Amino acid sequence: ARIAGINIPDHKHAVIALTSIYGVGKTRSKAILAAAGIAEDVKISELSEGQIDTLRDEVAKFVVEGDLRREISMSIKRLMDLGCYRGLRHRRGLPVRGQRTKTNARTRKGPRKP
Amino acid sequence: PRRRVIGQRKILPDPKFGSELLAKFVNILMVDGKKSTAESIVYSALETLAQRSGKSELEAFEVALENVRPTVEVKSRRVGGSTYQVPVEVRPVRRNALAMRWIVEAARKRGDKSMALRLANELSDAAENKGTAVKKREDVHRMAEANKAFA
Amino acid sequence: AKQSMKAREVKRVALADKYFAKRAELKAIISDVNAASDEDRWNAVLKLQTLPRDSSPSRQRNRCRQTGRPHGFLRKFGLSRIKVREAAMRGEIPGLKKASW
Amino acid sequence: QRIRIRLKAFDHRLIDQATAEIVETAKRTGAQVRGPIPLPTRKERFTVLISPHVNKDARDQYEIRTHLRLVDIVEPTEKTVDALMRLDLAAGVDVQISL
Amino acid sequence: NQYYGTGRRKSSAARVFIKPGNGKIVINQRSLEQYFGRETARMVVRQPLELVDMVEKLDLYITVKGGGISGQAGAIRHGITRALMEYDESLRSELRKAGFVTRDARQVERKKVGLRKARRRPQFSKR
Amino acid sequence: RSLKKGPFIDLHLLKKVEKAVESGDKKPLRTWSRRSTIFPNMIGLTIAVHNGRQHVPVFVTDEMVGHKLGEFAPTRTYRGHA
RNA sequence: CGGUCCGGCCGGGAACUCAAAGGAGACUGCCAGUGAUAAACUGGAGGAAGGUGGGGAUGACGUCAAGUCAUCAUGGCCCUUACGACCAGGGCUACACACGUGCUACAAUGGCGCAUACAAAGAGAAGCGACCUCGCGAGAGCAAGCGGACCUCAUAAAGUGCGUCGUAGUCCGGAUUGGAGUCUGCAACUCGACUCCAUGAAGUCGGAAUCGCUAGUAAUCGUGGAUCAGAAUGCCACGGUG
Ligand SMILES: [K+]
Ligand SMILES: [K+]
Ligand SMILES: [K+]
Ligand SMILES: [K+]
Ligand SMILES: [K+]
Ligand SMILES: [K+]
Ligand SMILES: [K+]
Ligand SMILES: [K+]
Ligand SMILES: [K+]
Ligand SMILES: [Mg+2]
Ligand SMILES: [Mg+2]
Ligand SMILES: [Mg+2]
Ligand SMILES: [Mg+2]
Ligand SMILES: [Mg+2]
Ligand SMILES: [Mg+2]
Ligand SMILES: [Mg+2]
Ligand SMILES: [Mg+2]
Ligand SMILES: [Mg+2]
Ligand SMILES: [Mg+2]
Ligand SMILES: [Mg+2]
Ligand SMILES: [Mg+2]
Repeated sequence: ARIAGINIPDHKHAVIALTSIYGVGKTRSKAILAAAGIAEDVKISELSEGQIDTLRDEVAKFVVEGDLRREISMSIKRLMDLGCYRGLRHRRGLPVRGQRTKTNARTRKGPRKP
Repeated sequence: PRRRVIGQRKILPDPKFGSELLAKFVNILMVDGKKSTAESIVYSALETLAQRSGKSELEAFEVALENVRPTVEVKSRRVGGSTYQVPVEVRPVRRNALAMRWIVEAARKRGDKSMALRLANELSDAAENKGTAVKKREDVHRMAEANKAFA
Repeated sequence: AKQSMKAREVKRVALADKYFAKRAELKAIISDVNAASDEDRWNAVLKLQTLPRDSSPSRQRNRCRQTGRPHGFLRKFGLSRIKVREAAMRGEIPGLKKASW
Repeated sequence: QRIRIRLKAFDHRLIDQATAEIVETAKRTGAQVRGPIPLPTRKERFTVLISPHVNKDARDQYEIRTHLRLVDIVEPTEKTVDALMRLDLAAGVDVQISL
Repeated sequence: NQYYGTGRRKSSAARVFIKPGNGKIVINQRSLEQYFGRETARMVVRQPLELVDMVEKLDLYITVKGGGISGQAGAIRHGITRALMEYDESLRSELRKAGFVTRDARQVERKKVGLRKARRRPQFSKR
Repeated sequence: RSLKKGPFIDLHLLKKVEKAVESGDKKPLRTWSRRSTIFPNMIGLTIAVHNGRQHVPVFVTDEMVGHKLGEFAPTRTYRGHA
């Protein structure tokens, strides 16, 4: 079922299938389901079309899609050409939040090099 | 130990059945000191076995167990620059521990959903002479006949 | 331990008990939730820098009494781990003795 | 009206002497003494590096044992409370008076 | 009258009062099944009264504190045995023969210096 | 992050900035206070921030507001390993 | 026993758990056999415990010209407008890489949600901070009690019952990054801890090889303490299952 995230969730429980939307996690999806008066156990199937329709405008109250990717990128690109310390970290590909770089920074520097 | 002639720490029997053999089986199956979880797995799987194989709850466990007990094992001995697999007869108590340990280790490497369902199927086809547990016994016996020259 | 360091610690203690512990009001009762969100709060925050960089009780390293050793301090005796064992052993510390249990 | 007094010492032999001495001193004055009561003893514990340098794995464990006693006098006639102020209590014990 | 017994285990201490009557078991103002959710604890507690088969002829009033479920069940068995002694004193041998008289003196060994646990040492490497 | 109960700038620089605004734009205002935040009153000024051994010049613009002064003056130099 | 608001909470009791002082107890002491009419060995009784009952402290003459002249002391040498002293900022936290020790995982003996049991040992005055109100939360406001078997830290967690997920890079994993915050502290850019929303790397049990452990031990679950304004996955201790 297409939702405001125009991606398509599937035949799982409602509170979990909503998580397939970028920008909606676990608690936020619970809040969405609560405002529409839908139990968290019902699957995405066996939902009346009006129920889906009232779901998808509740999601509209959050900035959650490739638009959210837009501001995420802009916030990083801002730091980038601004030139602050985190700009240098982001441009060099090194950890940004003051972690340890002498060893053990693999998830940020990528796989091992010789 | 070089000199100690060790005794034997006692083991309490089963609560439900009063069996001194299932107490060992629960000990073999338990992990990280969680005795209750192991008892839940063994009990649920045992009763599933009983109703699948007719009746006779714990002697349905015995009939599969008697199908996997080894009678001769192999010991590796280094001669002078070569080593031989001298086959030696198995002690009585060791026969059960070997038979239980193989069943449990085989009842872990399956694709079933639960541990109770996983273990019950192993306990069933072992009584029917199928399963990795009985194959282990066949392999050990086959290995121990090829070296019967060294007995 | 380099008497210069011992001199620094005694100076810091004397400078702390003169200014603060009485001029700690301006960091508590003006950095407080009330209607003083005007210059009343702002000027106190600005004034707190003008005080000497020392006198802040978070700047005394709590050295050993007999040696000025900066590491391995024990508050109950005020000595370092070296001198406590040495003095414990001759019998200078009442009550203290080797523990086995 | 009742006075309650505590005794703290670093060793049990010295606290026993002071306790048995104070307790009988009041009993002479005609009052009835309630106790003594052995309270649980607080044992502090310390571990220290014994080398000046490295060798972390070789340490030493010490302890301070604080023995404690309690006695209650529940009819302090006006000759007992003062009299207690002039007892030859030891040096290694200290007393606490409460009314 | 009532007969008394103190039994104890890892860290628990149980005191047990036996009275003639019918089988009634109360632990800390609760029934036996309401207290011990672990079914082997129930079997442990009952063991002495099934050996000496005075199981339906006695009231048991029991107060337990300290330790965990298996320690408390262990203490109760020891406390029951001692009190059941104070009842008959002639059925001692067979209670001895089952290992119930012995007060299990096992305790958790203290952590030692340089070891991550009582005996587990850290890893050792040559190079 | 510090509290919403006040941002933090030092006095010895707050005096200098407010004394230099009216007198125009001049040679960069030299400072050691890396730890003082940037105010909207600073926009368009040039400040020479310390980095341990020099005073690197930063020209304050609108987007660098709320940031500490220090994070436009790296203290470590690193050009590769081979 | 009586009272009761069902709470040892009241009168009360000194029995019981417990606290902490003083004793008793275990000695191959007794029995049988073996042994050189020995020393000691096996087994049995009794007993809470049996053969050093369990654990600890306790480290002989000496070895490595082992370590420490940066705890301290000290022979010789060296500096004395500096190799001494004061101050701000930085650095010890860098990052192509390699090793050691740990922690968290790869899931169903499990994850998540609700209900619900059972500890021990500790610390506290420039301290521990209750009840109550506010906040989704970290916390904030007011403020009792406690130098403590009395008050606070402080609701143990594995467990247990119900439900759900159904073998999927997943309702596993929680690294990284963006945003928004609290708290300590003159001040969290370099370089703090924690909270909430969002994101969801590698990882599907690990080559040659190698480490610890003989019983309340290994494995596993939590708790406390010292250092300390704040800042442990480390160290030192404690109990649960086993
Ligand atoms: K998502
Ligand atoms: K010298
Ligand atoms: K620095
Ligand atoms: K770093
Ligand atoms: K490693
Ligand atoms: K670690
Ligand atoms: K910082
Ligand atoms: K996931
Ligand atoms: K701290
Ligand atoms: Mg760090
Ligand atoms: Mg400090
Ligand atoms: Mg443990
Ligand atoms: Mg080493
Ligand atoms: Mg008495
Ligand atoms: Mg040398
Ligand atoms: Mg040197
Ligand atoms: Mg370092
Ligand atoms: Mg608390
Ligand atoms: Mg898988
Ligand atoms: Mg864990
Ligand atoms: Mg801890």
